[PDB]
Amino acid sequence: AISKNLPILKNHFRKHWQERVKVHFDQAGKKVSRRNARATRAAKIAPRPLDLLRPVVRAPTVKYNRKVRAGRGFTLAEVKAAGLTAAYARTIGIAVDHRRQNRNQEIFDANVQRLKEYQSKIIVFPRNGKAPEAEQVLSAAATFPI
Amino acid sequence: AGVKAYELRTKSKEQLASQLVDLKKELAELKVQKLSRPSLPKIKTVRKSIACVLTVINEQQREAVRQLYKGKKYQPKDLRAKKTRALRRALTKFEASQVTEKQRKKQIAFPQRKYAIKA
Amino acid sequence: AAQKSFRIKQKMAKAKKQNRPLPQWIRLRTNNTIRYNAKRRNWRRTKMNI
Amino acid sequence: AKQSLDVSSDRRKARKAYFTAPSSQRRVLLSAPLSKELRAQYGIKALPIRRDDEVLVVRGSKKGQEGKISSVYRLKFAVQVDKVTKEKVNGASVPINLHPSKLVITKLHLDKDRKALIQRKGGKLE
Amino acid sequence: GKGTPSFGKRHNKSHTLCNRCGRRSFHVQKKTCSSCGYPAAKTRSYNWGAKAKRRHTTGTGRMRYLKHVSRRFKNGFQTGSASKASA
RNA sequence: AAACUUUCAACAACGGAUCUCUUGGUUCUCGCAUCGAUGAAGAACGCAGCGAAAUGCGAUACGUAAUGUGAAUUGCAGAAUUCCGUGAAUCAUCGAAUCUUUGAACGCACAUUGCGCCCCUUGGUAUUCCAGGGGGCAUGCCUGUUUGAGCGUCAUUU
RNA sequence: GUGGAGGUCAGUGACGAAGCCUAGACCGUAAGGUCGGGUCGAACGGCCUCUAGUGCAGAUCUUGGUGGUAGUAGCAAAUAUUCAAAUGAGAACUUUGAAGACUGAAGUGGGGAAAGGUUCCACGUCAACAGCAGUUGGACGUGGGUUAGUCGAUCCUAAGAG
RNA sequence: UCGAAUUUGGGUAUAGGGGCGAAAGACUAAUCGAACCAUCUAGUAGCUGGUUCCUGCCGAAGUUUCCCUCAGGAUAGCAGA
RNA sequence: AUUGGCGAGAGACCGAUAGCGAACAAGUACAGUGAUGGAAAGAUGAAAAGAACUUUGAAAAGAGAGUGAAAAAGUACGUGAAAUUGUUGAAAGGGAAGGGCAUUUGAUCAGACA
RNA sequence: UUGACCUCAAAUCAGGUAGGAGUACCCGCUGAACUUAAGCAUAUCAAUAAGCGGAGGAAAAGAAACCAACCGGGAUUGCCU
Ligand SMILES: [Mg+2]
Ligand SMILES: [Mg+2]
Ligand SMILES: [Mg+2]
Ligand SMILES: [Mg+2]
Ligand SMILES: [Mg+2]
Ligand SMILES: [Mg+2]
Ligand SMILES: [Mg+2]
Ligand SMILES: [Mg+2]
Ligand SMILES: [Mg+2]
Ligand SMILES: [Mg+2]
Ligand SMILES: [Mg+2]
Ligand SMILES: [Mg+2]
Ligand SMILES: [Mg+2]
Ligand SMILES: [Mg+2]
Ligand SMILES: [Mg+2]
Ligand SMILES: [Mg+2]
Ligand SMILES: [Mg+2]
Ligand SMILES: [Mg+2]
Ligand SMILES: [Mg+2]
Ligand SMILES: [Mg+2]
Ligand SMILES: [Mg+2]
Ligand SMILES: [Mg+2]
Ligand SMILES: [Mg+2]
Ligand SMILES: [Mg+2]
Ligand SMILES: [Mg+2]
Ligand SMILES: [Mg+2]
Ligand SMILES: [Mg+2]
Ligand SMILES: [Mg+2]
Ligand SMILES: [Mg+2]
Ligand SMILES: [Mg+2]
Ligand SMILES: [Mg+2]
Ligand SMILES: [Mg+2]
Ligand SMILES: [Mg+2]
Ligand SMILES: [Mg+2]
Ligand SMILES: [Mg+2]
Ligand SMILES: [Mg+2]
Ligand SMILES: [Mg+2]
Ligand SMILES: [Mg+2]
Ligand SMILES: [Mg+2]
Ligand SMILES: [Mg+2]
Ligand SMILES: [Mg+2]
Ligand SMILES: [Mg+2]
Ligand SMILES: [Mg+2]
Ligand SMILES: [Mg+2]
Ligand SMILES: [Mg+2]
Ligand SMILES: [Mg+2]
Ligand SMILES: [Mg+2]
Ligand SMILES: [Mg+2]
Ligand SMILES: [Mg+2]
Ligand SMILES: [Mg+2]
Ligand SMILES: [Mg+2]
Ligand SMILES: [Mg+2]
Ligand SMILES: [Mg+2]
Ligand SMILES: [Mg+2]
Ligand SMILES: [Mg+2]
Ligand SMILES: [Mg+2]
Ligand SMILES: [Mg+2]
Ligand SMILES: [Mg+2]
Ligand SMILES: [Mg+2]
Ligand SMILES: [Mg+2]
Ligand SMILES: [Mg+2]
Ligand SMILES: [Mg+2]
Ligand SMILES: [Mg+2]
Ligand SMILES: [Mg+2]
Ligand SMILES: [Mg+2]
Ligand SMILES: [Mg+2]
Ligand SMILES: [Mg+2]
Ligand SMILES: [Mg+2]
Ligand SMILES: [Mg+2]
Ligand SMILES: [Mg+2]
Ligand SMILES: [Mg+2]
Ligand SMILES: [Mg+2]
Ligand SMILES: [Mg+2]
Ligand SMILES: [Mg+2]
Ligand SMILES: [Mg+2]
Ligand SMILES: [Mg+2]
Ligand SMILES: [Mg+2]
Ligand SMILES: [Mg+2]
Ligand SMILES: [Mg+2]
Ligand SMILES: [Mg+2]
Ligand SMILES: [Mg+2]
Ligand SMILES: [Mg+2]
Ligand SMILES: [Mg+2]
Ligand SMILES: [Mg+2]
Ligand SMILES: [Mg+2]
Ligand SMILES: [Mg+2]
Ligand SMILES: [Mg+2]
Ligand SMILES: [Mg+2]
Ligand SMILES: [Mg+2]
Ligand SMILES: [Mg+2]
Ligand SMILES: [Mg+2]
Ligand SMILES: [Mg+2]
Ligand SMILES: [Mg+2]
Ligand SMILES: [Mg+2]
Ligand SMILES: [Mg+2]
Ligand SMILES: [Mg+2]
Ligand SMILES: [Mg+2]
Ligand SMILES: [Mg+2]
Ligand SMILES: [Mg+2]
Ligand SMILES: [Mg+2]
Ligand SMILES: [Mg+2]
Ligand SMILES: [Mg+2]
Ligand SMILES: [Mg+2]
Ligand SMILES: [Mg+2]
Ligand SMILES: [Mg+2]
Ligand SMILES: [Mg+2]
Ligand SMILES: [Mg+2]
Ligand SMILES: [Mg+2]
Ligand SMILES: [Mg+2]
Ligand SMILES: [Mg+2]
Ligand SMILES: [Mg+2]
Ligand SMILES: [Mg+2]
Ligand SMILES: [Mg+2]
Ligand SMILES: [Mg+2]
Ligand SMILES: [Mg+2]
Ligand SMILES: [Mg+2]
Ligand SMILES: [Mg+2]
Ligand SMILES: [Mg+2]
Ligand SMILES: [Mg+2]
Ligand SMILES: [Mg+2]
Ligand SMILES: [Mg+2]
Ligand SMILES: [Mg+2]
Ligand SMILES: [Mg+2]
Ligand SMILES: [Mg+2]
Ligand SMILES: [Mg+2]
Ligand SMILES: [Mg+2]
Ligand SMILES: [Mg+2]
Ligand SMILES: [Mg+2]
Ligand SMILES: [Mg+2]
Ligand SMILES: [Mg+2]
Ligand SMILES: [Mg+2]
Ligand SMILES: [Mg+2]
Ligand SMILES: [Mg+2]
Ligand SMILES: [Mg+2]
Ligand SMILES: [Mg+2]
Ligand SMILES: [Mg+2]
Ligand SMILES: [Mg+2]
Ligand SMILES: [Mg+2]
Ligand SMILES: [Mg+2]
Ligand SMILES: [Mg+2]
Ligand SMILES: [Mg+2]
Ligand SMILES: [Mg+2]
Ligand SMILES: [Mg+2]
Ligand SMILES: [Mg+2]
Ligand SMILES: [Mg+2]
Ligand SMILES: [Mg+2]
Ligand SMILES: [Mg+2]
Ligand SMILES: [Mg+2]
Ligand SMILES: [Mg+2]
Ligand SMILES: [Mg+2]
Ligand SMILES: [Mg+2]
Ligand SMILES: [Mg+2]
Ligand SMILES: [Mg+2]
Ligand SMILES: [Mg+2]
Ligand SMILES: [Mg+2]
Ligand SMILES: [Mg+2]
Ligand SMILES: [Mg+2]
Ligand SMILES: [Mg+2]
Ligand SMILES: [Mg+2]
Ligand SMILES: [Mg+2]
Ligand SMILES: [Mg+2]
Ligand SMILES: [Mg+2]
Ligand SMILES: [Mg+2]
Ligand SMILES: [Mg+2]
Ligand SMILES: [Zn+2]
Repeated sequence: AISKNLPILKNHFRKHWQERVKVHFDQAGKKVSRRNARATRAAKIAPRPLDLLRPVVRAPTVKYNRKVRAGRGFTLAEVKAAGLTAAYARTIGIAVDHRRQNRNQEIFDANVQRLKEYQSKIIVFPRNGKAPEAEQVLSAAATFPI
Repeated sequence: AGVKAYELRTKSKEQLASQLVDLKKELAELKVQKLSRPSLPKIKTVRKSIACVLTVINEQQREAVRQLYKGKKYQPKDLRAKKTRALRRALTKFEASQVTEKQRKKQIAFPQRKYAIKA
Repeated sequence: AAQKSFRIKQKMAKAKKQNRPLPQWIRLRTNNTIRYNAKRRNWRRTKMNI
Repeated sequence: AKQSLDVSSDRRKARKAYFTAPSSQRRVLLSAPLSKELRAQYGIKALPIRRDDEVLVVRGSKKGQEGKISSVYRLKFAVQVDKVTKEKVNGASVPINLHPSKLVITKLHLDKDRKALIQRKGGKLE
Repeated sequence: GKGTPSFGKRHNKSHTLCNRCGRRSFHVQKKTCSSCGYPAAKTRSYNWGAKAKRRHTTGTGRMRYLKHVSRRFKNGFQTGSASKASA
């Protein structure tokens, strides 16, 4: 089984592979199901906006550090500097990362100003009752693009 | 004809007990006939009636024993809910809603705030 | 055999009772479809294996 | 055009449902249309046939005949009009089996319930 | 002599009826059913015999109790009794 | 020339291709999470006015109670008091019951419808023997109750 | 040339679709196509495309069906039968009577263990079965039948099991 | 051969690279120089057999080289497009 | 994630030797000591209207009749191919038969004249 | 003599829990050979089948003794890569 001037191929089909074939027949299914799942979370979540606020972050390595990219959460430093606590910033749809450390001032001012603008562009309903219906903006990512 | 359930449910515990012996002599006699008569569908109704009295004599002595058990720890297993062998095991809402003293102070102090975006 | 257990004598009793032709009235029922008894057994043709 | 997600146009699913339908379901399947008169008389288009109704065969060979429904033969999906029958060779008589959709209802057999039904559909009555 | 003449001495059962599955697979001297493993607590079964597995799983039988767990669950395991309306 | 053999055709045989069917299968997708010592799954034997089976059920045995429907069931018989009604039905639904002999299967056995023990009760002139009725007695392990063992060991007696 | 799919011919059809038959007609080199008639009874075709579980003479091919063989091989071990009456549509074969024989108590007699499971018995009865027959049967149909303080089991122990 | 290393019933133990064998590779359920059952399994096969419509045009090789190669491959050659 | 379970919507899927082994009293009937193995089998008609009655027959049946739109649908039941068989009709045959080109004879048929 | 303590027992002691089923998917254990390598032992098949234990509606994994080497990222899982 070697003949002609053909490129040597490496078609790994010598285990019982036919046993482990995944046809994504449910691709349209699971998109319909994912859309409905979010339309329920939207409605469960009151006017709250489906996602949390994510920070700016410089991507690692010599290949992606040109770009800037949403990180996990806001570091204890940025949260404080932007004038609120970790414990509370979480209940206000702000993601906080106890693991991220601040070594670059530029990014730091960037995220602290990102927290200013977030606070200035939301409203936090009282604990009481009222619940002054105020209609959900759905993302937040979209609202405060990076 | 045939015996009716809501009509039995008014008779005394011992009227019903005698009704059964009335239907039993009744039945026992029909069976002596059924072997002379080519067919005797009468026997079906008299034997369903026995079943109906018995259900009543039993239904009554049961909701007797429920109530004189109702509202306490421990009552015969067969008056406890059936559900599922594993539903029976599941944690009761109480032992499930439990929260630690420390974490209670947390839910109170920083709870999920109802907020919205726009301005 | 000739001095059996009740379990065996019982199985034979239920056997006997299945060895009967079709009750002919069934042939008349609406949508009836059973023609003959297709599980008929005979002692000298198919042994019942206890 | 079906539109719900809980109707099935599946021709196999249907025929199974019809032939295996339980007695209680066949009662409504065996519906006859009321007669022209009776319809304006009751503000109602048709009704599950029942036994002591009065009917006129408006289809088939026994077109024109009429009579009382003798038995609803739900098992046979067929209703029997006592007055519409076959004689045989040996003189013997035998019901013809008739279908409520090819009959018309001319005089109802009225119950407490039969009326409340006619009113449940939005009718008036005499 | 290994064939027909010797078959005449076949008249002693190696197996009788298996209490747990009524199958005439109950070895007498071994005291154990070759089909279901009685009296071994677990019922005998193998992944190399998928027919014999099908030949016996739940639903090949009355399902005297399991029949109804579905309906009961469907109604949230109702304790009580239905009341009344009219008509 | 028949007979016979052969070939073609018509009509009749044999056989069940073909055509048309389809309450079945196969594959895809969506929704959902519920067996069991509160005895499961499985087995055995039974149960109808007339049933061998399939289905269903358990000595309350093709079913009992309940609820909805609103007049059937139907092969034959049948009841007839059930038709303006706490009411027909081999109906639907099902929340209440019954649920033999078994089965992880639990007093012991079980190629045996074999053999114990306790409690309440009934009859037989009977706490002790026999018989009928009811209710009981498996294993490991956890918490607790009670009763104990050991110079393991502390004190307290005169 | 076939099965299914998009489009189209507002295609064919219970006044007869599909199929099947037909040393009848016609078109094509051919694969095939068209028609007549007969049978039949509910569907079906042309053209442009799409699609594949798409074409059989073979594989000691798979399943089913059928021949020649052939009214043939054969139905010859176990000494043996015969006359009459009765029954019956029908009797070499049933029943009864008569005769001739056999097994010859190491039985072709009288009971049981194992195994069968109703074959036992009666009444009815011959479509299949009993490699001729059948009025007979261990067949078919419908019923009846198995009675225990002392016969067995149950109790005991054996090799052994556990 | 026929009074014993005799025949035989039932019960019981020995199980598959194992048993049992006064030893024949015998016997272990018509299976024995490794039982039966299912599965891995549609095992592999340089070998054998078969491989289904018509017409039209072109149309070969049994030679070279290397091969644990010699009933097979690769390579060139001849062939079509 | 999901060749199990409960409930649903589907398909350029199979169409009774196919599709699951099973569209049916199918994991049945049957085999085996056992583990296991495991079939075949759907379709009268709109409706039984499933053939009264007469006649021959011991009966089964045949022959009339009758039902039906049809018995060229008779519970052997839609259509009912082939191998193979009976009858009738035609024809040929001195150790096979069948085939090619050609024509006589017999049978049969298209078309074209006008 | 009397009362504790420690450790260990017994009850048809009071109340409970475990077994078995199923197993498509999930957590583990255990574990081949056919096969491929044109022979074959490493290798391959395959950390697969068969065997064993244990769960759920999912299981498991999961808030870094992590990735990195950057201007650093920031629980887990899954897809595209
Ligand atoms: Mg090359
Ligand atoms: Mg791969
Ligand atoms: Mg491989
Ligand atoms: Mg999938
Ligand atoms: Mg989805
Ligand atoms: Mg999101
Ligand atoms: Mg940075
Ligand atoms: Mg990067
Ligand atoms: Mg409020
Ligand atoms: Mg439970
Ligand atoms: Mg409890
Ligand atoms: Mg005996
Ligand atoms: Mg068997
Ligand atoms: Mg046996
Ligand atoms: Mg609607
Ligand atoms: Mg409706
Ligand atoms: Mg309506
Ligand atoms: Mg009916
Ligand atoms: Mg009709
Ligand atoms: Mg022999
Ligand atoms: Mg042998
Ligand atoms: Mg033995
Ligand atoms: Mg053992
Ligand atoms: Mg056990
Ligand atoms: Mg078990
Ligand atoms: Mg099981
Ligand atoms: Mg069960
Ligand atoms: Mg409930
Ligand atoms: Mg009402
Ligand atoms: Mg002459
Ligand atoms: Mg021909
Ligand atoms: Mg046929
Ligand atoms: Mg067909
Ligand atoms: Mg049709
Ligand atoms: Mg389908
Ligand atoms: Mg869907
Ligand atoms: Mg019965
Ligand atoms: Mg029934
Ligand atoms: Mg019920
Ligand atoms: Mg009845
Ligand atoms: Mg009444
Ligand atoms: Mg009511
Ligand atoms: Mg009711
Ligand atoms: Mg019902
Ligand atoms: Mg009871
Ligand atoms: Mg029950
Ligand atoms: Mg026990
Ligand atoms: Mg017992
Ligand atoms: Mg004993
Ligand atoms: Mg007393
Ligand atoms: Mg006394
Ligand atoms: Mg007792
Ligand atoms: Mg304790
Ligand atoms: Mg103590
Ligand atoms: Mg086509
Ligand atoms: Mg046809
Ligand atoms: Mg013809
Ligand atoms: Mg011709
Ligand atoms: Mg022509
Ligand atoms: Mg021609
Ligand atoms: Mg032409
Ligand atoms: Mg034609
Ligand atoms: Mg024609
Ligand atoms: Mg035609
Ligand atoms: Mg038709
Ligand atoms: Mg077309
Ligand atoms: Mg094309
Ligand atoms: Mg093919
Ligand atoms: Mg060919
Ligand atoms: Mg061909
Ligand atoms: Mg073919
Ligand atoms: Mg062929
Ligand atoms: Mg051939
Ligand atoms: Mg060929
Ligand atoms: Mg052939
Ligand atoms: Mg022949
Ligand atoms: Mg002859
Ligand atoms: Mg001869
Ligand atoms: Mg001879
Ligand atoms: Mg002789
Ligand atoms: Mg002599
Ligand atoms: Mg005479
Ligand atoms: Mg003779
Ligand atoms: Mg003489
Ligand atoms: Mg004599
Ligand atoms: Mg002599
Ligand atoms: Mg003698
Ligand atoms: Mg002698
Ligand atoms: Mg003798
Ligand atoms: Mg005797
Ligand atoms: Mg016998
Ligand atoms: Mg006798
Ligand atoms: Mg007799
Ligand atoms: Mg005869
Ligand atoms: Mg015989
Ligand atoms: Mg004979
Ligand atoms: Mg004869
Ligand atoms: Mg008999
Ligand atoms: Mg009898
Ligand atoms: Mg004795
Ligand atoms: Mg005893
Ligand atoms: Mg042991
Ligand atoms: Mg060895
Ligand atoms: Mg080996
Ligand atoms: Mg070994
Ligand atoms: Mg053999
Ligand atoms: Mg071996
Ligand atoms: Mg064997
Ligand atoms: Mg192959
Ligand atoms: Mg070679
Ligand atoms: Mg080879
Ligand atoms: Mg060519
Ligand atoms: Mg040339
Ligand atoms: Mg070399
Ligand atoms: Mg060499
Ligand atoms: Mg060769
Ligand atoms: Mg070269
Ligand atoms: Mg060239
Ligand atoms: Mg699925
Ligand atoms: Mg869909
Ligand atoms: Mg579906
Ligand atoms: Mg099939
Ligand atoms: Mg075929
Ligand atoms: Mg096909
Ligand atoms: Mg098959
Ligand atoms: Mg069907
Ligand atoms: Mg079936
Ligand atoms: Mg089996
Ligand atoms: Mg079977
Ligand atoms: Mg059969
Ligand atoms: Mg048909
Ligand atoms: Mg047919
Ligand atoms: Mg029809
Ligand atoms: Mg029909
Ligand atoms: Mg006449
Ligand atoms: Mg006449
Ligand atoms: Mg005739
Ligand atoms: Mg017509
Ligand atoms: Mg016709
Ligand atoms: Mg006729
Ligand atoms: Mg026809
Ligand atoms: Mg007939
Ligand atoms: Mg026909
Ligand atoms: Mg010659
Ligand atoms: Mg010529
Ligand atoms: Mg002219
Ligand atoms: Mg206790
Ligand atoms: Mg388990
Ligand atoms: Mg497992
Ligand atoms: Mg391994
Ligand atoms: Mg392989
Ligand atoms: Mg390799
Ligand atoms: Mg190799
Ligand atoms: Mg090789
Ligand atoms: Mg090798
Ligand atoms: Mg590999
Ligand atoms: Mg490895
Ligand atoms: Mg694999
Ligand atoms: Mg495995
Ligand atoms: Mg969960
Ligand atoms: Mg669960
Ligand atoms: Mg989820
Ligand atoms: Mg940490
Ligand atoms: Mg990460
Ligand atoms: Zn068993």
